[PDB]
Amino acid sequence: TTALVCDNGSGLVKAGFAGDDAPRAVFPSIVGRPRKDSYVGDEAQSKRGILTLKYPIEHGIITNWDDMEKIWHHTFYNELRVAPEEHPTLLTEAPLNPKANREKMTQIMFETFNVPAMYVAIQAVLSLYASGRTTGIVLDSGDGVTHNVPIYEGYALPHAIMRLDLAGRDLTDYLMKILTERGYSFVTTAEREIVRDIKEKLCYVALDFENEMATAASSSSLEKSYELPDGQVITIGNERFRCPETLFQPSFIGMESAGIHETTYNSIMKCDIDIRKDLYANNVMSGGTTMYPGIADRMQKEITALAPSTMKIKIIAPPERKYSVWIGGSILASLSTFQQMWITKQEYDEAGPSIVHRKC
Amino acid sequence: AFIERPEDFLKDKENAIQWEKKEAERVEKNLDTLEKEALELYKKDSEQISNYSQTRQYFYDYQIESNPREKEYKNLRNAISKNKIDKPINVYYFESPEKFAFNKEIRTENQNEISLEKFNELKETIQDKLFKQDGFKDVSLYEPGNGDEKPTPLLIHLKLPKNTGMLPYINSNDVKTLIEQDYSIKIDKIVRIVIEGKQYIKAEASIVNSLDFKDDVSKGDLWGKENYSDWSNKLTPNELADVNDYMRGGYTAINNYLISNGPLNNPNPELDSKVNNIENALKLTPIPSNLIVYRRSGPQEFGLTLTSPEYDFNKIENIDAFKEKWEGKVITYPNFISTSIGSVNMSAFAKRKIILRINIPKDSPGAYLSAIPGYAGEYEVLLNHGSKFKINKVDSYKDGTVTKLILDATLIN
Ligand SMILES: NC(=O)c1csc([C@@H]2O[C@H](COP(=O)(O)CP(=O)(O)OC[C@H]3O[C@@H](n4cnc5c(N)ncnc54)[C@H](O)[C@@H]3O)[C@@H](O)[C@H]2O)n1
Ligand SMILES: Nc1ncnc2c1ncn2[C@@H]1O[C@H](COP(=O)(O)OP(=O)(O)OP(=O)(O)O)[C@@H](O)[C@H]1O
Ligand SMILES: C/C1=C/C(=O)O[C@@H]2C[C@@H](CC[C@H](C)/C=C/C=C/CC1)O[C@@](O)([C@@H]1CSC(=O)N1)C2
Ligand SMILES: [Ca+2]
Repeated sequence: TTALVCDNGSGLVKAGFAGDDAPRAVFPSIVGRPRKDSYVGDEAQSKRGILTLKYPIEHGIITNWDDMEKIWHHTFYNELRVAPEEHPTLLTEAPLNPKANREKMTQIMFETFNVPAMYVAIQAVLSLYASGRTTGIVLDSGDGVTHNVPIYEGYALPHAIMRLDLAGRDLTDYLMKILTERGYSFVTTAEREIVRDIKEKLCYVALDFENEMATAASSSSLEKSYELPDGQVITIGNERFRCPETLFQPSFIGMESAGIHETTYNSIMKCDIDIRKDLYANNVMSGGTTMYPGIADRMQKEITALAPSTMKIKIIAPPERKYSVWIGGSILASLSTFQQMWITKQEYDEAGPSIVHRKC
Repeated sequence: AFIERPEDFLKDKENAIQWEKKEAERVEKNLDTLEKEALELYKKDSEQISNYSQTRQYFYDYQIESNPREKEYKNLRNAISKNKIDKPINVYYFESPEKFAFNKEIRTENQNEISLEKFNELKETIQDKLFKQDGFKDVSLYEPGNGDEKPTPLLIHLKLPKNTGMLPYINSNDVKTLIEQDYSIKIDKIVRIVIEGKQYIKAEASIVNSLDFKDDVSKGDLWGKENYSDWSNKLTPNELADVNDYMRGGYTAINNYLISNGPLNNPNPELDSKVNNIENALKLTPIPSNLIVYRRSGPQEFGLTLTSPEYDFNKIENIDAFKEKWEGKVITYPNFISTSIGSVNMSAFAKRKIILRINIPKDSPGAYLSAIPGYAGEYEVLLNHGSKFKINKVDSYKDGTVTKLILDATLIN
């Protein structure tokens, strides 16, 4: 019958049916065992006490297949509520996913879940596709990792892919850190989900970080109020933007890597010069962690100031962004001309797991 | 007048000059336009030019090309190798003993006299050390005597290999020799000598060849693949599974377990059994030749934080402090130690301030990890955990406004 799109991130799982315009199933990528023996999704947060939480996906690479399994399993039956056998299945994957994972994704999908067909698309690519393009550079930033992924004509360009271990997860920890340095105290694993919420509600990237600091230090206008689950209220000030700033200045968090604007120019520059023009004018942003008001305009400034003054710079950041890798998945999987592109079980069962190697 | 020069002209200025002019005349006739022009710019401006060629390779590739000074470097490089030597030769130049990591002071300007005391110190600070040598320099072809400039008390007698590039060139009235240093230098023997009734130290040095790709990460990659491609596979059914563990995106677990001692404090056979192989992965095909590699390192590895004030090398006291603490000393790494075959900067560590330049002896524990595909694209060489490195020398260069350190080190093991 109807195809399937399951986007596997390190924090969230985004899952649904091809052709819809938003994932029906969006739930945390955690598996819980205890010291009877297996729990997934929410009814594993619920549980947290009797059990120990593991994140099967780390920095967007799959690190424990046994838990993924549970993950994928829950997904089909407890979440989407269909059967691996009646539906073909599109899956996403991080850039620079090693040949073995891709390979192992196949068997498991075929020889376990037993799906007539499947496909695997790089994440940033789908995300670029959902925005009608097939050449450009994607800043994809999720819960455990961010990537600058330069793409030309549908193909990601591995030599120039830029990777950075710093995402919303880290940006929450730091929010927890400097909020604490302030009066408040955040300690539990279930108190974090609170700051995580503040971050999503209240942070924002400053167009020019210093003027923000000084406006903050010399007046009250920037101060938002938050309302804790029951009763009490916290107040937040320059934290509101010191947090996402990390992205541009990882040093905030003790990292000495380049920031988001610099790794973009860096990635663009490892690319054939003929194509740089198109990268600059097709900078697509995607991922939970790109959702900060102000983020597009800062990238557009920080980038403007690194590139040749004659250069034309365009920073594309749609509101549908947070779930775009999924959307491009659904578009792709629903496309008449794509149907003769799956890897079918007859495709697998016969020729090996080495088939998935689909550089078009 | 020699038909073929000797391998060492020793004290015989007159023949050396007589042969080098003849040679300078020849060789100059083989330079092309860009080459001569290059030479013509060296004479007018050699200090700034040499400086550039010392610390040229540490910037981003695009900062390297976009340098107004790099045009000249490349041209002078070419010129130098245009004429590779005959057969070996011995050259003479003065050093500052600073260069050898002897920060004290042999004996000052007006003394014509050298302390037995200071002398023994020196012998001790440079015995069994390799010291990496980089950048253009002028050298002379005979030992100085009465008449020649003698600017330091330190005189280096160096045996250049059969194939070295060497440029003898006229400048107003004397003959000069230009070379591009590219090797490390062992001092075999230092002796006290006298010249014009004055006392000077004389160091006998020889070149230990190691391969050094510097900024030519391509050259480097070919090499790397040429050795490590059949390794990608050869690595056997249980090390194959284990290998893909540090090279599974996240290393701040596998290192962080080794740093704050996991092994005999916190035993956890879930990673020990990983290690006893991830270690033999590197031990599968050990390094096929003396290889220089570059590690960009962060403040922890040298007992500091990002925020420590003694990490601001824009202030020399902190350098001087850094040197006292580290120069001469040998540091041990509990972690698998993660280096690249090329000196270029990069986004992953754009802002790190300590470059570790490591000579690795032939036959040591490691591997060109960047020989797997997919994984591919940063020219990585992995060095086996529990490695110890000898820091022979600390240098420094400005990178933008930020001052960084280049640590010349040898892996002992
Ligand atoms: N650093 C390089 O020159 C280099 C070349 S390739 C490369 C790659 O980039 C990624 C980043 O690697 P990395 O530099 O984080 C490896 P590493 O994990 O060694 O460094 C991580 C952090 O911990 C600190 N640290 C590291 N080793 C020690 C130690 N022995 N004692 C105390 N503190 C320590 C460092 O200063 C740094 O802040 C890796 O995937 C690696 O493969 N890095
Ligand atoms: N408005 C918002 N502002 C900032 N961050 C947000 C916002 N909404 C969600 N996030 C963050 O986005 C992250 C999840 O986004 P996403 O699902 O793209 O990552 P992932 O795919 O789960 O993991 P990764 O992409 O790193 O593999 C979480 O850290 C979450 O807090
Ligand atoms: C449906 C939903 C998703 C969500 O909010 O995002 C996710 C949820 C979370 C899993 C933790 C527990 C089980 C789930 C709590 C969910 C509450 C309802 C909201 O993994 C994050 O916490 C990561 C880790 S730390 C951080 O900063 N991000 C972001
Ligand atoms: Ca993701």
